[PDB]
Amino acid sequence: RASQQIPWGIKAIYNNDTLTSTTGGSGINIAVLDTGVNTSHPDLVNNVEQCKDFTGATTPINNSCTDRNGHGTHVAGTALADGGSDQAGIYGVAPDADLWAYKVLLDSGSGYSDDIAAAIRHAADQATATGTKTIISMSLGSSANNSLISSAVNYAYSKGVLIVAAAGNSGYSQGTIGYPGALPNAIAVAALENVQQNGTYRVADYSSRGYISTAGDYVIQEGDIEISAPGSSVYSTWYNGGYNTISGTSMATPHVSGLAAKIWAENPSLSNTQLRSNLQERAKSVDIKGGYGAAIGDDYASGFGFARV
Ligand SMILES: [Ca+2]
Ligand SMILES: [Ca+2]
Ligand SMILES: [Ca+2]
Ligand SMILES: [Ca+2]
Ligand SMILES: [Ca+2]
Repeated sequence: RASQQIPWGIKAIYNNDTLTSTTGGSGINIAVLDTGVNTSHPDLVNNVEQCKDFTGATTPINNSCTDRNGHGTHVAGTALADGGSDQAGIYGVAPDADLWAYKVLLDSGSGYSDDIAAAIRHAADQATATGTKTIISMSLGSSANNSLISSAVNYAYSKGVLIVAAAGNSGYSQGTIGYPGALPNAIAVAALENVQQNGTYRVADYSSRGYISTAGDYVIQEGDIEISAPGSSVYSTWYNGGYNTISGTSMATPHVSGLAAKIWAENPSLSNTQLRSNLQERAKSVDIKGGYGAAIGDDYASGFGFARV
């Protein structure tokens, strides 16, 4: 059923060209706030733990999270597909992690800020209620900084949740990074393509860029890119079964949230801040130098670098 069980981006983040399966993430929840997720996909069904809808007339709506788009299923599979109970499917970064599929985007792929904020807060409340470590993964954003979403991100971060979000796809000009990625309390993820330039992976032209003034210090302020990951031509799970290939910072984001789950499960006593620091240090150690604006060190195209296993 799968054309590649181990897509290029999984090999890249594992730094293993002959990787045959992934591992890790046990006990960590990845809340994928997206268009929903195909709950019966062979390669996701073993990890589905929550399924809630934030787009309806009351909220949350439990036991409802249907993907009619594909985007949410695709993102989920990059983070945590497990190969299926027959080992014949695709593997994501953290195949032992739990999936919380929170539908915050309509089937069109666009969502309302109040719904997104509600889901961010709900994920935090569920982390607190269950006593379990949770990563919010948001393959979405806007050029504008909505205060409902910002305040929700702060609330979640205060509860110990890690927030990972797409940089956006409005690049490559300076200052195109969107929100919630551009928030100080969110990890903004840039997209790499499977091309080398200047001896490293290359940032995709579409990936939104941060700002010159605050890049370079390896400390995240508002507007800074943080971590790069594979985003172009990413094969993953799809909403009506099977698989598909799509591109974007949306695809890069779950590589990072999956990596974060893998690291957190290896090191489960870490706070969210400590986990963030570990991820930042991983990225720093793999400097990205390819693509417009990319430079030696921390830069506004690729942030700190490419965090790998
Ligand atoms: Ca769990
Ligand atoms: Ca609504
Ligand atoms: Ca940020
Ligand atoms: Ca900075
Ligand atoms: Ca760099």
